[PDB]
Amino acid sequence: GVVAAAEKTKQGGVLYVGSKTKEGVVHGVATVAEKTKEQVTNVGGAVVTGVTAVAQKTVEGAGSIAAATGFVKKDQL
Amino acid sequence: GVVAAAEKTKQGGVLYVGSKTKEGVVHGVATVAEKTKEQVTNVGGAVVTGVTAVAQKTVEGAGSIAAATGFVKKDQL
Amino acid sequence: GVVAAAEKTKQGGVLYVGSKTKEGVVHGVATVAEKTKEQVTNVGGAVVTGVTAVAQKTVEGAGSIAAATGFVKKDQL
Amino acid sequence: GVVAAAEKTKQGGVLYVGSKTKEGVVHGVATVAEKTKEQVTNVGGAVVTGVTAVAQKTVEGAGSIAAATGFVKKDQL
Amino acid sequence: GVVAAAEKTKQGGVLYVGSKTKEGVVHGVATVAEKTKEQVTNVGGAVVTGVTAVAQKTVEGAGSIAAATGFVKKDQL
Repeated sequence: GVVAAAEKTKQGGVLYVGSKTKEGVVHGVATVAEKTKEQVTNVGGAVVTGVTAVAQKTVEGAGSIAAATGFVKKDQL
Repeated sequence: GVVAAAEKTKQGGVLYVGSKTKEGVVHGVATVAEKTKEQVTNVGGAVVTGVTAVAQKTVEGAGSIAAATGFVKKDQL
Repeated sequence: GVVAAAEKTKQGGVLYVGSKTKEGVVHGVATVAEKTKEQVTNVGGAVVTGVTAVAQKTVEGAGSIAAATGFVKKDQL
Repeated sequence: GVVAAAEKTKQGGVLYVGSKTKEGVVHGVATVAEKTKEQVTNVGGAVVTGVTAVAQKTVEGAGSIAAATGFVKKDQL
Repeated sequence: GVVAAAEKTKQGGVLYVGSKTKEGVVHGVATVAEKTKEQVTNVGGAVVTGVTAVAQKTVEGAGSIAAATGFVKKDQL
């Protein structure tokens, strides 16, 4: 009887300026794994099998990497 | 009887300026693993199988890495 | 009867300026593991299988790494 | 009958300027492990299987690492 | 009958300037482990299986490491 849940129940001269804002938001990620089988053999690389939630407002810079999941970087400068 | 939950129940001359704001927010990540089997063999790399939640407002800089999950960096400068 | 929960119940001339703000916030991460089996063999790399919650307002600097989960860095300068 | 919970119940001329703020905040991380089995063999690397909560307002500096979970650094300068 | 809980119940011309602030705060981390089995063999690396909560307002410095959980540093300068 497995379950994952994210709920927002709401049973029942104002001025808003630049308010009630959502910028770079992750909301409500539900994940279930039941009776799964994984075998990972990794030599020198990247393996991601889980849950990744990234929320960013601002990332700035030349040659930057903002969000990287399962990433191999082998550059030659 | 496994369960993960994140709930926001709300049973029942204002001025907002730049208020009630969400910038770089992760909210409500529910994850269940029941009767799973994992085998990981890792030689010199990166393996991520869990839950990763990253919330950032601002990341600044040349050649920066803001959020990295399962990341191999082998550069030559 | 396993359970993880994060709840915000609320049964029942103001001026806001830059207030009630959320910047770089992780909120409500619920995780359940029941009757799981993990085998990890790691030689010289990185393995992450748990729960990681990172909340940052500001990270600044050239060549910086803000949030890194399961990360192998083998650069040559 | 295992349970982890984080609850905020609230049964029942003001001026806010830059107030009621959340900057770099982790809030409400609930985790349950029941009848799990882990085997870790680690030679010279990093393995993280637990719960990590990091909350930072400001991290500044070139070549800095703000939040690192399961991290192998073998650079050559 | 295992349980971990963190609760904030609240049954029932002001001026705020830069007040009621949360900067670099970890709040409400509940963790339960029941009938788990762990075997760790570690040779020369880092293994973290527990609960880590880090809350920092400011970390400053070139080449600094603010928060490190399960970290192997073997640099050559």
